[PDB]
Parts: sequence; C-alpha cells; structure tokens
Amino acid sequence: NKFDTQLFHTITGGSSPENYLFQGRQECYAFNGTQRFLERYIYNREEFVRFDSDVGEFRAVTELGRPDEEYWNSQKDILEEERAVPDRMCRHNYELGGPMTLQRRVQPRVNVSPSKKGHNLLVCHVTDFYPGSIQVRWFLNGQEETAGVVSTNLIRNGDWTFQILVMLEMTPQQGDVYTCQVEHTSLDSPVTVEWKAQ
Amino acid sequence: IKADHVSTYAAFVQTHRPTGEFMFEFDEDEMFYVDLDKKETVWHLEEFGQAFSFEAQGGLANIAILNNNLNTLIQRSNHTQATNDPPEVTVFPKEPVELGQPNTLICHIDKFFPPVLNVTWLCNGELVTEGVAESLFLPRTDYSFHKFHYLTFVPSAEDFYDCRVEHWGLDQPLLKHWEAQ
Repeated sequence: NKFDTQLFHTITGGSSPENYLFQGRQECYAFNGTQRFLERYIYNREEFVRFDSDVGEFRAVTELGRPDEEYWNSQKDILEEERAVPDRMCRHNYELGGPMTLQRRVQPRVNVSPSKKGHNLLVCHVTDFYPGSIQVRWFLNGQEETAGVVSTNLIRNGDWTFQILVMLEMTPQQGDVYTCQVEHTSLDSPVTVEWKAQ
Repeated sequence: IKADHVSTYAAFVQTHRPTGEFMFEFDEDEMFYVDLDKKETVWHLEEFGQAFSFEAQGGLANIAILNNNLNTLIQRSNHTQATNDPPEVTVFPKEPVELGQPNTLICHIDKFFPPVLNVTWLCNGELVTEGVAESLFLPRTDYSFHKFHYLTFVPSAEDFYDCRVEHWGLDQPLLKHWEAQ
C-alpha cells in the first residue's frame, strides 16, 4: 500500500533576473481497462524528448533531443525499464489508489437564485462534488429547455471538489414551474430543486 | 490523448524562489508531495494518509536528478531563458455566497511561467495575515503553471477583496476585485 516510483534519467552533458527551469512528467493514461506510459523531459516550457510506450522508444520532440534519442536507444537495459512501466508502476498505482479516487464520490449541493436586475436569468449553482463528470438540466413546466442556457466551464476548487453554474434566460408567464435537475455518479438518483414562478 | 484517467508525477527545478517541487496528481488534482525541507511526504487529504504511503527519498532523488539535467541543458541550450508568460486570474467563492455565513474565497492564478510568484489577499485594501492557505505550483499540459490561494471569511455587503499578484511577465502588480455581488 506504498505508491510506486520511477527515477527520471540523468543525461550525459553534466559530463527580469536570470532563471532556468527543468521539468519532468511521468504520466499514466487509463483507457478502458488499459495502461499507456509517457515519460517527458522539458526545459523551460519546451518538451525536447519523450518516451511514449505506444511508440515503444525515445522520440526527440526537438533538435535538442537528438543527443538523447540517439544515445538512449542504444542502451536496451534502460529501454526495457521504460517498456515495463505500463504493467508495473502504472497499473500498480492505478488499482492501488482506486477506492479513494475512481471510487471517490462526493455529493453535489444545489442552490437556485434569480438575477433580474443589474434579460432575466435564473442561476443553478452546484457545489462541492467529485468527480468532475456531471449533468445539469433545466425544466420549464415539465419540458426540458436547451435554448437560453449557459453553463460555465467546470470549475476546479483545487481541494478535490468542483463546482459548476448553469443559468437559464426566462420570462415567467403565470403558473410557471422551473426545475433544475442534476445527474451525478455520487447519486443513486438525480436531484432536483424548483423555482415557483407565481 | 483519449484516456479515462491520468496519473502523473510532475517535478520541477529552477534557480529561483521555489527551487524544487515533487508531486503526484490524479486527474489534475494534487494527491501528495514530498516536502523537501521537512523530508516527509505530505498527503493532500488526511484520509489519504491513513491508507497509502510513499517513500520520500524517491522524491529527493528525482530532484537531484533534475538539477543535473538542469545544468546539462543550461549548457547545451546556450543559456536560453524562456520569455515571461503572464498570469490570468479569477476569484470566486467556494459556496453560494450567504451573508454572515462562513465561506472560502478562492483565487485561481493560471497559465503562467515560471513558477516564481508573489500572492497576497487584501480585505478593504489591507493585507490579510490569517485565514489563508495555498496550493503547490500546479503543472499544466502546455508546460505553464497554475496555483490556488484560499481565504476563509464571513461574506458581507460592507466589504471588498482583491487577489494581489506579482510576476515577471507583469509590468504592474495585478489585482482582482471581488465583492458580494
């Protein structure tokens, strides 16, 4: 129940005020029950070399990558370690982390408010849910509404919770009921909250 | 790339300011990091800490390794410094604002490079010294960065706030207004 780790490579060559920056990425992708590995080596914002496991060996992204792709691709003992990752570290950590991640389901909270002053909007604010995937829908006297509907992008709170806002432009006639409905995996059943337009 | 989920170790190393970061994220959310002074792993949510662990050295090692790579690319790059990419900033609350009722203001600082950055909150124009927290420097797909600062507060009509930001890509320090709309 310890997380798994790869070491980045140590290139040969170690053989506004000034600032230099080196970045690395070791990314695991998980498409329907599978595992793809990318190892990336970046100098100030510039990816210059990368190991993609689909590809199977090093690919210089930039001419700064040549001294690396050429050296390392004659070095098979290293090239195999990168080849084994998708089914060691990637798969280890994926299923290890699962029950608090993939299985992590935190329920949305829902609030509905006007916005007539300052058109005529209604605001469905949905807060404090995980994961990002969600669906927010608007209903007028039972009928779904596509028109006049603006949903924000999905907002990331930075603390493992998202929020989203979906507004609807409207013009209440008389006995009108507007309903906002939310579909999210954390919920056995979609949640609704209403505005009576008496 | 077309995946269901993305789990990535992201680390950086630079001459300035915050000299190194080692972290890991799940679908963009930092799950843990290695504190390079305390030499310990910090878990983002404590409930994480009670189930999983990570051997901290694995982080200090990768840092040392990235400095070698830094040196090696200062040399071969001919000493190329990157242009200063300026932050874009938004400020929004954590919950639907309710007067007199405890809440959290978020300031999202986005799309910048490099991760050398000063941030402070101001309440009615005065520096705020407590009720304040901050995210690590977070990695981005296009190799720029983002970050979050937080302020716990009691929403009120009589009060305004600004996220105040400082970065080499800005001429002037940048302020974002927010107030109980």
